[PDB]
Amino acid sequence: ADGGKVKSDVYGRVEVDLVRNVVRVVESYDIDARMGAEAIQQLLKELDLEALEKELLEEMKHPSRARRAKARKRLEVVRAFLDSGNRPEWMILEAVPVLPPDLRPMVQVDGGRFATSDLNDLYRRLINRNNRLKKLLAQGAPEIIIRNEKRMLQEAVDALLDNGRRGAPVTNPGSDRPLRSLTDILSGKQGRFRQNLLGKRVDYSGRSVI
Amino acid sequence: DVPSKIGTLLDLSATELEQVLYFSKYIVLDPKGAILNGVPVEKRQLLTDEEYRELRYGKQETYPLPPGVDALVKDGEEVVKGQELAPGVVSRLDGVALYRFPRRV
Amino acid sequence: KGEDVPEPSVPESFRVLVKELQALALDVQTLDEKDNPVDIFEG
Amino acid sequence: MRTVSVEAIVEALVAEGALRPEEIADFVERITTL
Amino acid sequence: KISTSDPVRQYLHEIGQVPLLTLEEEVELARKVEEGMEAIKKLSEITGLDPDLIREVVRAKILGSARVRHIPGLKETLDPKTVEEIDQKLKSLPKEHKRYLHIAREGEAARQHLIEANLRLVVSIAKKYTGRGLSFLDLIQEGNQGLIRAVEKFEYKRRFKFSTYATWWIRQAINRAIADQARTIRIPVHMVETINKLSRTARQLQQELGREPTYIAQEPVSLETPIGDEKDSFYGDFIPDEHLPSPVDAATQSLLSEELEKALSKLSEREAMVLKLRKGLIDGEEVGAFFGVTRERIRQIENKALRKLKYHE
Amino acid sequence: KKEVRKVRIALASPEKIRSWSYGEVEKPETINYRTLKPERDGLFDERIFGPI
Repeated sequence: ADGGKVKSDVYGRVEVDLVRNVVRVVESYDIDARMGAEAIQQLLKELDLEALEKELLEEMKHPSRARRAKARKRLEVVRAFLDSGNRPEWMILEAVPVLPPDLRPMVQVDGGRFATSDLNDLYRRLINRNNRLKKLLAQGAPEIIIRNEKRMLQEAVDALLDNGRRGAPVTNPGSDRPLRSLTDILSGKQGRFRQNLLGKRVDYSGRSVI
Repeated sequence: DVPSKIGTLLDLSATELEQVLYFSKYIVLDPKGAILNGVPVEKRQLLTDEEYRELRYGKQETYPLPPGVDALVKDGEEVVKGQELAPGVVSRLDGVALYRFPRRV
Repeated sequence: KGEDVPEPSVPESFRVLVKELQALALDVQTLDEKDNPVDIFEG
Repeated sequence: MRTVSVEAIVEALVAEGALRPEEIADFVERITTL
Repeated sequence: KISTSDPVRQYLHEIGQVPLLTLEEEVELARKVEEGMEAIKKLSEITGLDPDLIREVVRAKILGSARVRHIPGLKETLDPKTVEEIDQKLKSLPKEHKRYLHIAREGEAARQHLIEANLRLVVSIAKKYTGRGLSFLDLIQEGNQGLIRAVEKFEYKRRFKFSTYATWWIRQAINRAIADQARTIRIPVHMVETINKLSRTARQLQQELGREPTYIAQEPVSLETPIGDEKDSFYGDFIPDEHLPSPVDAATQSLLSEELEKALSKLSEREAMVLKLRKGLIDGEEVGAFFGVTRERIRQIENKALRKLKYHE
Repeated sequence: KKEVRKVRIALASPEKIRSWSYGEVEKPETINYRTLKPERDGLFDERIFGPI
């Protein structure tokens, strides 16, 4: 204030008062407080797996029993990453791969009727959410709005990756039946792993009575 | 999944601290957050929007005045914990009173 | 033709299970006898 | 894009031995519209 | 937990901390916003910089710190290193010129306090679009895109308040997107309330007449659905194909389009284009085909045009 | 030409995820009813994925 005469002691944020010609300082500082997956991407980057192993080695043996159980179980995953695994920063996505089109197609059925792989509406939903997030940052970012949209974005990533883990997303108010996710196609009744073992139809074949 | 992969790697009981923060707007501190609360910097720890709003906005507060009463607006400089501001206007938040919108001058 | 039928090539189930896993962010590589990269998509 | 015709797919479903032309018929009938 | 009530107690909690006083608190914020409006413009003259550049450096310093780099005309710039160069070139402008800054800060920050308080409006606007083709959170966020897009434009000078000025823009971004992202195909802006209008005569004839009478719209069925005795089949499993190459498409339209413009230009452009673009550009009609002639001469010249176009004597 | 004796599953860096891909899905546009043909930069693009 005044160019050097006054200097605010306490930590806080600045208010400039134009009438009574004063400056207020309300309790705060840069509090680097984050929410959502953006926070956890950092917490994985900032991680010393070597140290966490050397650390976990000590909580393992030295604290008495009935406590080291969770330390062992926690040591397995750290020791798994340190081996021929990878860095955990990867465990959160900022790039979503799109499956090729012909594996989950769109077709034109009785002249004017279509059939749709549920993945395609799950992929559209995420293109929706991601694009609205972009435009909401350019057009001003009132936080609780940007946070709703990011929540919607995680919810639609969890959607096309794996439904039924958080309550399932439906197509319309008529076929209230979970959309088939990237997880459904790699397990279950037919899936990808099982169906090859389970047996397919066969061209050069026949029946008759014997 | 059945063993938390991130929740066992990162340090948070593996179950709720996650569910709480990824999906909602709840928060963990990262890095130095100097400011006060019932303790100093909580390097790794979580909090609500309630106590996060008391660390970003501060401790504002609103106290209504029926159209005609005014006790100590001239005390537009200072206030204590639980102070009288009008017949039926107490103020437990401890701070500095401040004129919002005048009527009579 | 009058030829013999050749097996693959690569099999359909194998290429699909790669890219279909690849739809989730899983890096699935194929390796040689010594650990070495093998492109299974025929150039 | 890509084309298809339901009449031939339905006959194939009927041949495949899944259910009787009754259930497949109810299916194509719900397929038609609501 | 379940995210139905969480956005509600997230809205209704700062809307409960700031339920705007309909005149004092509402008009105070809109002024500061316009206070910051012109103060940025006057700062654009003193410094020689883009106005929306300046508004955006203000936004970054108000929210503490963010990475939201986007500007019309400019897409990016060194954010955390240069915004403070901008803030210190502002520390050099004297007492006359820094008050524009002080007002520009208070104005854009009030812009957020304005919005954050008026979101319970959006809650009850999108509540009359429940079963329309978008989830209730897509609707509010399209509604929150409108109430933000209404803050660029509001003029407090004219005395009508913001509670009724923003209902229009909110209900304009909602009806923007329902016409877009509801079905798989990007549906016409038209067909929305053409499909919506038959659905409200169908329920005013089926109330009584009991009949289903005489005289480009349907809803997709998913690819995987257990057919039969609710068994393991998926419905894509019984679809064989019609053909792979899909010929007479590209080689046809290539002839088709070029041999059109040939005859299309060899007669009068006032003749051939009346139908080139009526039957071919947007819609259809011939009650208003006419750019200004009788409904009888357009039919006259239309038909007579094609005839000399069909065969030339 | 070379044999496939081993398969390994790892976690894919987003820098990888960008490598396997050919271009980005831009718009939530599948195909329009007027022309049964891929829309502007949609889920069924031909530049991105290949010719139907």
